[PDB]
Amino acid sequence: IPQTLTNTNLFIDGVSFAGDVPSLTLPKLAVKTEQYRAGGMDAPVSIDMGLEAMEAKFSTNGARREALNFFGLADQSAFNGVFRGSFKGQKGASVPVVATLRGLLKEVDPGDWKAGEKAEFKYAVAVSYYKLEVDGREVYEIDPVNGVRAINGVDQLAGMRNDLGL
Amino acid sequence: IPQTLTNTNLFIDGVSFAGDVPSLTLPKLAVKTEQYRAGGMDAPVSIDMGLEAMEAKFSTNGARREALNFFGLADQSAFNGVFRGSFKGQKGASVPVVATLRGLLKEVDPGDWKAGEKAEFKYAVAVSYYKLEVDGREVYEIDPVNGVRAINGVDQLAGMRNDLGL
Amino acid sequence: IPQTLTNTNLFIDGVSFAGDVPSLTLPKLAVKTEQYRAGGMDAPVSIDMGLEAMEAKFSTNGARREALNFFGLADQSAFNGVFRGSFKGQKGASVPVVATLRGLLKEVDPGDWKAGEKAEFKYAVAVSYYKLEVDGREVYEIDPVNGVRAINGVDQLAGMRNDLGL
Amino acid sequence: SFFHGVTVTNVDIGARTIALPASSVIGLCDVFTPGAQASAKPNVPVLLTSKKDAAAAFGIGSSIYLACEAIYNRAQAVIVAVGVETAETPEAQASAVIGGISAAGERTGLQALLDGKSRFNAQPRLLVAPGHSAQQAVATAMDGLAEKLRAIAILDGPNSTDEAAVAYAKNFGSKRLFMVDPGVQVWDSATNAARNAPASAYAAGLFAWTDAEYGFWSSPSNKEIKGVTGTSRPVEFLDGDETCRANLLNNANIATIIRDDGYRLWGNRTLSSDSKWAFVTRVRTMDLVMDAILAGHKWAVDRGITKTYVKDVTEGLRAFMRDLKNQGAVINFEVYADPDLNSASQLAQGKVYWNIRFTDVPPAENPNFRVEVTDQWLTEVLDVA
Amino acid sequence: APGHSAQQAVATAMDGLAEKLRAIAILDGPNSTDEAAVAYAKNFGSKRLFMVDPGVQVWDSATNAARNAPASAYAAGLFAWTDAEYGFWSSPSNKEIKGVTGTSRPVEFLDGDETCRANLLNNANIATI
Repeated sequence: IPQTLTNTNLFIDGVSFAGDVPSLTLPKLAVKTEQYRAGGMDAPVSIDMGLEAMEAKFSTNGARREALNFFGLADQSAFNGVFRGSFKGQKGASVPVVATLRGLLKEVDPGDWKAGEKAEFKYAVAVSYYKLEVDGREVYEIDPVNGVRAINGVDQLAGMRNDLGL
Repeated sequence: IPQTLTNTNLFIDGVSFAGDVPSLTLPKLAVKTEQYRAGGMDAPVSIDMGLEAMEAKFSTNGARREALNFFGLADQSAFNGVFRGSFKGQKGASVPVVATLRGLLKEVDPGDWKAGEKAEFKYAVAVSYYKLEVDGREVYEIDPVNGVRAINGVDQLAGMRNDLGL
Repeated sequence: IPQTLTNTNLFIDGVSFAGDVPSLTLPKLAVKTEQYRAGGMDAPVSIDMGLEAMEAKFSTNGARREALNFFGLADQSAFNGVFRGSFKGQKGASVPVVATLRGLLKEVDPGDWKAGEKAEFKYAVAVSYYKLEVDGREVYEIDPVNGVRAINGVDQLAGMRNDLGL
Repeated sequence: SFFHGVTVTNVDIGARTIALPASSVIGLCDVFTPGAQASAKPNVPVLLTSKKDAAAAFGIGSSIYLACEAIYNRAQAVIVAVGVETAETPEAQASAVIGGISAAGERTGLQALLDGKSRFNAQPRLLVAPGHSAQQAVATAMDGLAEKLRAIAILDGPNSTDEAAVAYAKNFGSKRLFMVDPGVQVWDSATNAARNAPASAYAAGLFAWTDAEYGFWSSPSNKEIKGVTGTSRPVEFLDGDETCRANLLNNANIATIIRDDGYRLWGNRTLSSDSKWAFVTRVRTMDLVMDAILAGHKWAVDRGITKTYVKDVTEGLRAFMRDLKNQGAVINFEVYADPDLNSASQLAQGKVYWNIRFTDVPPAENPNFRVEVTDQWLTEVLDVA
Repeated sequence: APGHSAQQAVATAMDGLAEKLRAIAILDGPNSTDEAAVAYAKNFGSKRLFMVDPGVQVWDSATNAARNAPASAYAAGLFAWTDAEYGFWSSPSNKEIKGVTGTSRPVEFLDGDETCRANLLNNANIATI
């Protein structure tokens, strides 16, 4: 049932960037693993050790102001932004995929201005909070400063929250 | 007798992904070796030291839900999934190659959403259990947490199982 | 609202390089982060630890003198220069983006003279001071030897300036 | 009123009993008197998690409460109690405990225990009826129910003598039935004198604890019955076959309680005509293994049969089964989808079959210490050296 | 038709309508006992009719006490959810009735044929909870 991504749009603070954003990138949600090899067994197995540093990145190719004006902002996690993306599907009805991500803008990379090529600024928000929804349905909600890694409702850290006494 | 792979399909939990899965990848079954050079001989030789960390990876290019909803799931080795692949063969009769692999989903990488390119999510299950069959015949069965590396029936760890007293 | 960069010009000391400068590059403004993982939480978060070494680079492909004659100049931060760049915009009115950057010229790299190819010198000013403006409006002003990282007016180090007693 | 401070309240609270929390639930059926405090309509299966609930639900001086304490003292487990209002005659009492459909409203007596699941998810794995068990009638009811349940039914035979107990055990041979003869004798602090309990309560309690801190597949044979003191009849036990009272009762398929002041249980054997199901370990394993399978293959009992349905299930089985092997529960196994049965007809009618042949942990019993006092190592020492 | 369904009259009307519609008509038989439910089910045999016997018992927060519902409402609701997140062609057999607590009569269910109350009602063509 071919889905595929058709169109994409990017918000920062309500301000639509319907225009300059030729690339989005959601934070690669990865676990920490640590290949556990130990007594009684050959071949490791790997363990949930918590997630990796979620970093997301978009790249407007316009001097956009509304994006540049969050860089190094004293209040880390002030930059909010929402990465919407419509997946078409061969049978018409498009699936809205939307990923709000309150984080810290971190860095800004304007590449080689060449007087004949889309300048293309770049950005890389060090994501703090991150909720990825599909068809208006929570699939992920990863909150580090709180411990709320919750796959579609069920909170997989509800058991460690207690043992830590949070 | 040319074989080659024709078509491929991917299961996660019975749910067929007959649709979005332009790439599968079975876990590269590798041993640990350790090039043994020692007294009385020039040139190493290499020793069975146990296997390497089996990791498998598929990559649906649709916001598929049924796949995303296993990431970082508290219960490592809840993600099951079966990687089926039909090898044609010039003489018609296709050889079913199928590789069930109970493992931990580990990580999810949605690449560059570009508003004009198959978004292509990515996945990388840290495989725990893994049984690869050919023509409905067990070729591999690697189980680390148990020590059951069994090439088509015969269990090559049946001898170390005893010495460890498992 | 497509913007994109159209034309570019580069100043060093008032002397316009309206001619040889096929590439400019503003300093990639990046923070230092340090992925903070700590008690009570899985998944890091990242902290404003100050910026990275801002280095800017242009590359005239002419033996230009006015540029070469700043290399290794005893008085680091004597090289001034202004990197102007006009962003067109589909609706005509171009947005002037201009980035003055008092810094130290640092290094000069004349590539492979080939008797049939633009020689292309290269430069890489280790930027000390740096003020990036858009549409005649301060967006950045990063001054290390003073601590004046000021996103459009508001100075994000105004709070650490006091605690340090500067 | 709402006092705002820190109330120092002088009150007698006699020593936390302490008890490792267990999981295996217990279907308790005893007698009591529905008073003002004992809030529990006679034939209504209530759920209990602690002695406080037992008290509030049953007269502190009720047979129900006594059994509840006998269980808790060993392990903090989930109990499903049914207060059979005290009848008069032994016949009326036995009938009222066995129950039945009788009152069109609900299933009375022991049959109320079948409401345990769907009420509180507490499907009794261990059936117990304190005292009400000498009566062959109640025991037969316990057996039938126990079958319609797959639950080890713990009987207590005639407390008096051993000849009666043996004669009584010969009346059964039903796999599930597991008897405990010597009626425990515990020192009731209340009346300040040696009470006399029926033993079945303490056996079930320790059964639960054994399921937890050892495994549901480990026998309770040699485990210590917490609480209690002596029995109502000193049980002999020595070595060398003989007429050792213990050896006798554990050759009529009965468990006893041996060692100082009711130290521990004794007997993995169970009332069964069939030698294969001689060990409670065998029965309990064969039952609870499947409980774990079903509670896990819930998804498999509906759903449009696909091409991969057979495989989804045969692998899902190999997952739970394998895990059990890892944690000791079994020793190897073998699951597949019995071909000589799986057909188009059966599949159209929903049905489908699989085999799950496996081996269970043989409980080490009867270690035979053979010993010879020789004079071999004599010269090796003493002489000169 | 919640409650109004024990009455053989209303059920007959539901069946006729259900036919003139091609719609699964969800009945709730006599909540009391099982003998009545079975006897009641034997009165039908109409394809569309799909009965649910055990009257659900849900804790009404308003009065702060165990209410007593007719069950048909919860069955229909879950029927809809099953049509969506599973398919209109997937049975609601094993699906979880959201909300609610116990029933008005503990339903037994075990394995091995037997007189398992569930097996009984699901051999008189009735759905239980």
